[PDB]
Amino acid sequence: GVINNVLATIGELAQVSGLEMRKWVDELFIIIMDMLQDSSLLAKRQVALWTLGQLVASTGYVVEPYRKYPTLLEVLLNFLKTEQNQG
Amino acid sequence: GGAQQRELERMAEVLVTGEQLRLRLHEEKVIKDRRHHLKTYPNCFVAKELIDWLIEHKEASDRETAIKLMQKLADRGIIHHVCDEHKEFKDVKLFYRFRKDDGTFPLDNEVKAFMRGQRLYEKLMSPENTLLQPREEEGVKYERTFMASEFLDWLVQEGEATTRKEAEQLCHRLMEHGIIQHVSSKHPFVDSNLLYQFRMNFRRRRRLMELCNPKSVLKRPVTSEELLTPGAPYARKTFTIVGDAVGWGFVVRGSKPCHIQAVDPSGPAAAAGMKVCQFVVSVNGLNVLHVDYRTVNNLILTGPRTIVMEVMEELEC
Amino acid sequence: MQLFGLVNTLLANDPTSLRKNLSIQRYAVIPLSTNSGLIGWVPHCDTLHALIRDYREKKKILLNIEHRIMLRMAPDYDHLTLMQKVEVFEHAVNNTAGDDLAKLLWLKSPSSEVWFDRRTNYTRSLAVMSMVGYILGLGDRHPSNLMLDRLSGKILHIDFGDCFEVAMTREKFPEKIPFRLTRMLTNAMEVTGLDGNYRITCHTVMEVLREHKDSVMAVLEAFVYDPLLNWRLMDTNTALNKKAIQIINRVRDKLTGRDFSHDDTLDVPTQVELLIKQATSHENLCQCYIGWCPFW
Amino acid sequence: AAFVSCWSELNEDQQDELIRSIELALTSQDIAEVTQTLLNLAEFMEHSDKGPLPLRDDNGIVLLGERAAKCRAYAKALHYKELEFQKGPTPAILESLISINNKLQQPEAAAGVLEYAMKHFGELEIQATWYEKLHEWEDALVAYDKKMDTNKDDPELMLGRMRCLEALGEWGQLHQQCCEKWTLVNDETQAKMARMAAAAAWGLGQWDSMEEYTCMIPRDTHDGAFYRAVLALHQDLFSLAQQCIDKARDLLDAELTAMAGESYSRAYGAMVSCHMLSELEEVIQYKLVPERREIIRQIWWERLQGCQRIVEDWQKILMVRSLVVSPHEDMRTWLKYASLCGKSGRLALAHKTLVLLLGVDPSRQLDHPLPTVHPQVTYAYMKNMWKSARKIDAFQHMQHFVQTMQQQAQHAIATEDQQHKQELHKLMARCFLKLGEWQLNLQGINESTIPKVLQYYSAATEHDRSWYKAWHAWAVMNFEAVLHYKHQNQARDEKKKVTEDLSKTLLMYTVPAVQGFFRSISLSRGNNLQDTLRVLTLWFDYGHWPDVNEALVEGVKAIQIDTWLQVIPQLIARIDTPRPLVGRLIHQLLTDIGRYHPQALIYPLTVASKSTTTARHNAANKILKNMCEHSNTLVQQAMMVSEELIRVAIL
Ligand SMILES: O=P(O)(O)O[C@H]1[C@H](OP(=O)(O)O)[C@@H](OP(=O)(O)O)[C@H](OP(=O)(O)O)[C@@H](OP(=O)(O)O)[C@H]1OP(=O)(O)O
Repeated sequence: GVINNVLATIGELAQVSGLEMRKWVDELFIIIMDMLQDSSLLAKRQVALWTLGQLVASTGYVVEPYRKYPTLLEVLLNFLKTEQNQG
Repeated sequence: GGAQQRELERMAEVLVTGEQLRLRLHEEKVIKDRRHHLKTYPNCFVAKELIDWLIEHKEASDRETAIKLMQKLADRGIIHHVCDEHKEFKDVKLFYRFRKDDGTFPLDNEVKAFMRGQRLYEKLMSPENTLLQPREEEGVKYERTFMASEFLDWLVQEGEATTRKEAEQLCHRLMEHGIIQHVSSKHPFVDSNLLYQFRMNFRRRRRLMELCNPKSVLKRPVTSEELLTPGAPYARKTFTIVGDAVGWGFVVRGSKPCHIQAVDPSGPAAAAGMKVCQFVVSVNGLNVLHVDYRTVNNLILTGPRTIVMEVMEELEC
Repeated sequence: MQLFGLVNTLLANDPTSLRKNLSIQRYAVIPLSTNSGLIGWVPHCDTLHALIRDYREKKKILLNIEHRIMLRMAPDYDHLTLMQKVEVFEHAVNNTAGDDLAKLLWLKSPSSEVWFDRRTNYTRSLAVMSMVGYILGLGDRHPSNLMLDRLSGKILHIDFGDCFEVAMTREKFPEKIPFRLTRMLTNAMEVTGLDGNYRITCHTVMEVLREHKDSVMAVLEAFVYDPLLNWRLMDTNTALNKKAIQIINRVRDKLTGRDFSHDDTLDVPTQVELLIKQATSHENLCQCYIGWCPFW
Repeated sequence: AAFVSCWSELNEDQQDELIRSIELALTSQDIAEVTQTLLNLAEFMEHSDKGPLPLRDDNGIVLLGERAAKCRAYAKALHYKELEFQKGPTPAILESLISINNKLQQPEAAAGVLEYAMKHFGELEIQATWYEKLHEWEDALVAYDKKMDTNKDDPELMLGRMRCLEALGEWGQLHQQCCEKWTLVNDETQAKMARMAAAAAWGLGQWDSMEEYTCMIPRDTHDGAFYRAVLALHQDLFSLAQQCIDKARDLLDAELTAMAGESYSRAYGAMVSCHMLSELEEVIQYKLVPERREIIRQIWWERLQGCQRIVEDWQKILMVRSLVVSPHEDMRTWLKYASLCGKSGRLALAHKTLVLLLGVDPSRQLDHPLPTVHPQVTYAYMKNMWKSARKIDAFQHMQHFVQTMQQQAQHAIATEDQQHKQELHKLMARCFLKLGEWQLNLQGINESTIPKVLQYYSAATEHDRSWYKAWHAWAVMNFEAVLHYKHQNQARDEKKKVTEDLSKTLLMYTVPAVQGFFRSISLSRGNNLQDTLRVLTLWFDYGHWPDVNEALVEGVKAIQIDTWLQVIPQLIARIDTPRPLVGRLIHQLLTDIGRYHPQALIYPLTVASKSTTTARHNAANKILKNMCEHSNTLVQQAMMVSEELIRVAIL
């Protein structure tokens, strides 16, 4: 529950930051992709995916992350075959 | 026809003949791209050979006549030597090109008016503009008669000159050139019945030697006051519709009575009756018997999720 | 090989070509003297002649069946007139199922999914080298001089001894075929025929080469004019400077599309169609030396 | 292996018992896992000497095809469907062959199938639906028009033609066909109409019609939910919009999951739906946060360039953003869009797009010059007009345009507008380049054009120094002029004073060429092969003159040494050039190629060093003597190895 509340805060900072967090985006993206892969991580995938949305949305990191993280498209099509929750 | 005809039309006529000649020559392959020992020359026709072509078609009787006719074209600028211009046409194996082939293309105000008039005449000849008809004004019947008022309307409608003032001014320039002349007295172009005759006709050129959005599905035309009368054609009913994530799914498009335009068959409204052929007079309590449909559309959106609606529900009459 | 490098660069730059993964298979060439030198050995390759020989011995088919059928019907084949040859050639084609390469591509492939990918590469690679070979002038393309990659499926051309239409010039056994487009290769492609991948690929390759004609011309001019390499043109003849000028002009006409007629320029689709007819024409094929194997 | 071993032993009677059971398993109660097991058995049996198992005749070419289709093994399906085609060609087979290719993401193969149909069956056998599958919307419309004229109007042929119109984007004709036929139509076709009818109304911007149609679309359809959410954002129902989007995503579950299961390429269609959905989420912010707008535009711009260059997909995407952004508020989006329409061979739509951006109809106002306001737009129209075979007009407009540009520059140049001034120079540069290439296509090559087209390219070079194309085009122009003048001497003099005049004339054009090629080599930085070879041709021919040599000396210093590795063969060919000033600079150039990257030089040098002619081997040894000092080990190693390899090569 500690990591879950930290993720919900980072997600709310994303929208408020207004492009001032770009310098740190590559740092948080590595961290989150480390946490996205595998179900071992205690943090819920739901909130993990939600905060990643808020980062991509506010900071405007599009297309370029695909080059840095090539497994992103393979990771996100794996949830569609695994996850049962709608949200 | 005076100086206006003698000057402008003669200039026009040679250009029309030169254009007719160029098209014929291209069909005959006289003008073709050439390369002189690895030095290309596109769209070229050899001067000396051309004289032979003219003699076969009978345009020029002999070398003198061919040179004179080509010299007249050169004095106008319709043709030019591919390399440094030789001015007067010469009977030599030399490459020449037409001005209209974009080699020089010297444009002028007269040419632009002439070219536009020629293009308009093609439109006038076509069925698209059928204003040309035999009509009588001032007691005389003339062919190719089109009302000046009708022509100005056609220009705006066609889009050749969207602004009426610009269209009318353009005709005055053509009238000065003589392209269009009022049938009887050459009265200047005005937005009136004034019948005009096209003095310049492109066809038969000269010879060289001679130079529902809205949709309505309601059968009942009007129900204003027909409904207000108690009893008779319909029986009132009140429908309460609950909001949905996908929306209610109904449209009202009646001006005065605000009749229901369409209803989503799979929506909640269709489940709770709400047939297409209905009329409404009150929404969520407020009576909307006499308002616009859009105004009612504002009220239903600004209201709560659940809507109270009264349906006239005509009984198959 | 320097030329192929240039063309590969152009194909990489074009997005349409890049999307289709068009490229020429090339290998290292290192001269050591006027006589000797090193050639880079391409792995996973074998000559087309070997494949057909080994397939026909497996299936107990006679290796020289097409030749034997011709000599049986008319033993004077070499001395027959043009029309007579066309008849003899056609009689052989009608009585032989020319599907050996297509059939063996299936059997060799482990699975259908791989087989399809091998065939797509095969068809495109052939079209690419057909157009490039035409411009370069590469003749004498008998099945011993081209080999097929048994994994990627791409075609490879080797031993470019004959260039600039040398085969057409020579009096003995003149070759009238611009590039090898024989029936067996056509059968190996999609069932519909040349109308599909081969034709579309040819259009793309021709368009790119025409757009960059100046780049192609620059490479061609430098090596042709070299005095050391002038000997090949002189041998083809029967001075040397005059002969070189004509060759460059002929190559320029192909890029422009004026090769067939200097007077009239031809668009890329029209020019490609005329080339296909010349390659597939029965009359042209019959003249070709029998060692070229016009019946495979 | 078990199967083959068993199936060989059985004396045909047991084989039929087995084959009959195989048929029942495939025909009835088919399970994907069992099927793909038995399909892999049939393929394995094909490779075997025994031959394919004969089931119900024809080796089950029909059954196995149907079974592979449900397994989504589209490569097996294709192979089997080709065997049936070999036995006989039928229209039904051709249809299935086409659909297989489209599922396999091989458009070119399917197009070839249509060419076969044209030849062998003519035209009647080709249904209009076949063009629809091939995305031949132009030919499909011709087919649906021919069919709907003769045959009486039918729901199927009406929807087919309307479906083609929406793909082309002819919203005018599509909305007329809708309004004409509503009461004439059944409720089943009605629901299949509104999805296309709404697109037409939305395209024209008539929101009342759009509301009527959307209610008729079924809610269950994923597309219908999206259309409803659009009428939410038009009415500012932000709260309801978010609700409708979520249901829309839920319905995309089934489509995204199925397509993703079998390759990413099939999933692209679904991927575009979510793209447009998440863009609609960023329209709510755009309507609420004025402070976020310029960020959104940059995001929108960067996102659209990652998406694939298909015109249909772009039209969809642009229609969404156009809900809150008029085309004038973002020009570059619609210009890049028009360019795709131009490249795809649909200039009519490109023309309409450009007319909408220009504001007026240039074709109607032939006398009037093209408007100057928004010049980047005007330029796109001219280069479109050129593709439309109206070159005579385009060329004249370009001459007028540059006069306006250069006058608009001079009069408006203040200290403030420096970015504006810089942009204007960049534009004019691209204009000047078009002038040249156009002048050559229009006029030709002769004595008068070359001085003119040089004047243009020179101006272009001035206005954009860094731009590669401006230098390359100027350089190539000068080089051609040098060759042309030389041929003129050959034609007239060969076939005293003229050569000395030609010396001044050619040197007038040679010095520009050298400076240009050296600058166009550095700019390309990896695609300089053409330019570098042209330098060599010029150097060898005329470099013996002092002035051409001088320019080369400064150039050889300036140019990077990596460039020369491309043309190492051509250099050594002229190692013994009789002209001293050339050969002396060759040595000095090779010297510096030796000092860095000697591995690129040793092999061709060793061949020259043992050449029979004295001058080649003397020069090569003199260079090797200098190469030895840096390493010497390489020279000894390569000289031995090469000598031994030659001995090996011929005993
Ligand atoms: O198609 P072209 O006539 O050759 O025009 C191209 C094309 O411009 P369009 O956007 O108008 O099609 C390039 O764009 P791409 O489609 O290749 O992305 C553009 O390049 P940029 O995208 O880098 O701007 C390039 O411009 P430039 O010459 O400045 O490199 C421009 O060339 P022209 O304007 O000279 O025709």
